[PDB]
Parts: sequence; C-alpha cells; structure tokens
Amino acid sequence: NSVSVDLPGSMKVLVSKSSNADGKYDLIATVDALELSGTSDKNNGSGVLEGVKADASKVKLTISDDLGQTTLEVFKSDGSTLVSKKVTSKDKSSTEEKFNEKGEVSEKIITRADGTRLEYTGIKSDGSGKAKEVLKGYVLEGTLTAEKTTLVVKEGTVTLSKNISKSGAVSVELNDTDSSTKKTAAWNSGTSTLTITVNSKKTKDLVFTSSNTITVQQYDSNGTSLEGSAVEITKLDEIKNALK
Repeated sequence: NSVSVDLPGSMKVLVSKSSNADGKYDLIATVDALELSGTSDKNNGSGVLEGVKADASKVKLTISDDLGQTTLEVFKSDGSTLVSKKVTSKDKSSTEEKFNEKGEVSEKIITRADGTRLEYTGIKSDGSGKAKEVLKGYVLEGTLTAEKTTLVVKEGTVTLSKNISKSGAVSVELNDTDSSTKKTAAWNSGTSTLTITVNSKKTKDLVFTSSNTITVQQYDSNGTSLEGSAVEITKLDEIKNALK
C-alpha cells in the first residue's frame, strides 16, 4: 500500500509504495483544499510537490531529505517572485514571511515551539520595522533594526528595554529619568537576570527565562538576600508593578 507520512507543519504526504522505471516515487499531498503532486528520488516522503491556488498563484511544498523540515511557498502565477514562505523547522517552530513585489520580506512571524511569537511587520528594505513579542498573557512592543529588536515598557519615570540582538542574544536595561529615586539596574547575561537597585540596595530580580517567561522576586530589606520565591508574570500590568 502507499504510505502516508506525517510532516512538520501539520501536513501529510502520500508516497507511492514502489518506484517507477526511472527509480522515482510519486508524491501527493492536500494542503487546505489544494492538491499538490510531485516526483522524488527518495522513498520516504521527502522531495518537492507543486500545485496552484484557485487564483493561479503557484504553490510549492519542499520536504527535507530527512523529513525534519518543510517549506511551503506561494509565488506569483508565473512562479517568478515569492509571495509567502512558511518554514517549519525540526523543533516545530516556524517562520512565516510575506514579500513585496520585488521579493523583499515585508512581514516575518516567528512562532517558537512553545507558541510564543516574534512579529515583525512593516519591514522596509533596510530590515527595519515594527516588532512585537507575544508571550503567554501579554505582549511587548517596540521596533526592529538590522542591529537589534528593542521592546519597551514604561512605568512612571522608568523605562524597561528588552533587546534581542541580530544574533539572538537577549539583554535587558532599565533607566529612570528621576535621579532622586536612586534607582538603577544591572544585567547578568549569565543568569538572564536584571537586578534592580534602589539606594544601593537590591530590591528585585527580574529573570527572563529560557521558557520565554519573566519572573520577579524581591530581596529582603537588607538588600542582599532574596526572600520568598519568584513569581511568574502573567500580564503586562505586573511588569509595570515590578518597575514601581
């Protein structure tokens, strides 16, 4: 019998059970309502399938040799210029892009394996644009340049900035415009922790975890020892509270 194969990106491909005289296998897939078909020199479901949208846009599904990654592309009706591209990688994260008439990326939505997202919109030819990080319970908003993404939360005279460098490195900074508060903060890249200090005493640790969450934990009034246990932020209002 022909073989149904589960693919990254919640798709399936059907591979012929045997090869033709050229050694090649037939592939068919249905994506939404669209029938795609192709030929492959592998027997496992990998290779290229093609079809069209009802509006004549060309569609291509490319499945990597080891089934680990899929790419779903839409093109102009002559197949020349990209219109959209969705890549699902082997961790099941995805990048979904839209392109302008010159084939330049104008939107990029990154969905991590845990469902959190980075949304880059209004992207211009210099790689600048608007940026949003979509977390569980809240969103952080800011801007993109080719150097970094900067997401900003303001509370009173305080501004918290989460930076994601072009390399993916996260750093966080805090600035208070009112010198009389004696409030500052230091970033520890080793533990992904911003420590806020008021009057030379530590007040709070904000941890930016590898699970794409933020936790807050207070220090004792001595300013030296942590107290209690860290609390996970569930809404933007709680980030603002941590900046008070």
